[PDB]
Amino acid sequence: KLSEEQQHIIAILLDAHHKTYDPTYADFRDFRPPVRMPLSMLPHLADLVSYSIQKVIGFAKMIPGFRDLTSDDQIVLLKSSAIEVIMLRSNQSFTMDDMSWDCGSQDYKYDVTDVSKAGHTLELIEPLIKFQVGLKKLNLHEEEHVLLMAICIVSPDRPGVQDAKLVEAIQDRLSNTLQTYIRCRHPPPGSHQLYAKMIQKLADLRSLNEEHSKQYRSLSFQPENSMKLTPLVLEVFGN
Amino acid sequence: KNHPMLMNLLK
Ligand SMILES: C=C1[C@H](O)CC(=C/C=C2\CCC[C@]3(C)[C@@H]([C@@H](C)CCCC(C)(C)O)CC[C@@H]23)C[C@H]1O
Repeated sequence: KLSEEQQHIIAILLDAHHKTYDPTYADFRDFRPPVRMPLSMLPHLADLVSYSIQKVIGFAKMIPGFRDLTSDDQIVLLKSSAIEVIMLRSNQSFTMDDMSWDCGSQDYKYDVTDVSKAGHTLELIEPLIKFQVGLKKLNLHEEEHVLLMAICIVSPDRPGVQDAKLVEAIQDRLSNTLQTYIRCRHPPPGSHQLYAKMIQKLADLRSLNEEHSKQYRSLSFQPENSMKLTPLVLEVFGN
Repeated sequence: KNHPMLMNLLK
């Protein structure tokens, strides 16, 4: 079934995720307050994204094999995947009850209008919501969720990757763990075409990444909006 | 490039 190395990888990723994702969202109180009356939600959501990039980095450093990469490739992988992993990890707070990201209180409950109040349009937000729904619908085990984030981060085809054979090798070990996990631990019918549907989510994330990058570039070009960002967001996403 | 913050967080 699952090898000991495969069981090891899952236990580490589970722990890595628990150490970087607080399901009580207690730190949200440190963010600039949400304003729902412009781009009124930009300070709050920029802080949320900035915080989330830090946590995504803390998760990534714990992925078995990620440490063996050069710092340059570590950098390229995190820079290109950061928004995608934020999209993936946000599925935990996302609720199909009202199509929103519910982080524990009405202040920290984010809907379509809040995201648009951060400078984004339906060109991003509609496919984003549709992503979140299709992802929710997979009913992933936490083990599959954390494997999916890790696979997303160690993607050998990201532009600027130097040692791609190594990135592919690290990813393959994660991919094989996920396939084996689905076969051994995920009961049918839930498991039906589950790996192929998870991989399709990774494809959906490329389009979302591209559209986010387009809108972010337009947003951040205005010095008055880029003023509202954080230094980390500027470094990771641009300008 | 230049990513001192990302670099710092990466250890
Ligand atoms: C801790 C978390 C996640 O990391 C992030 C959370 C929600 C995710 C959301 C709701 C707000 C808007 C987000 C961050 C989207 C983002 C495209 C907004 C970009 C904003 C900017 C200005 C950086 O471009 C993607 C996922 C979206 C809540 C909680 O689950």
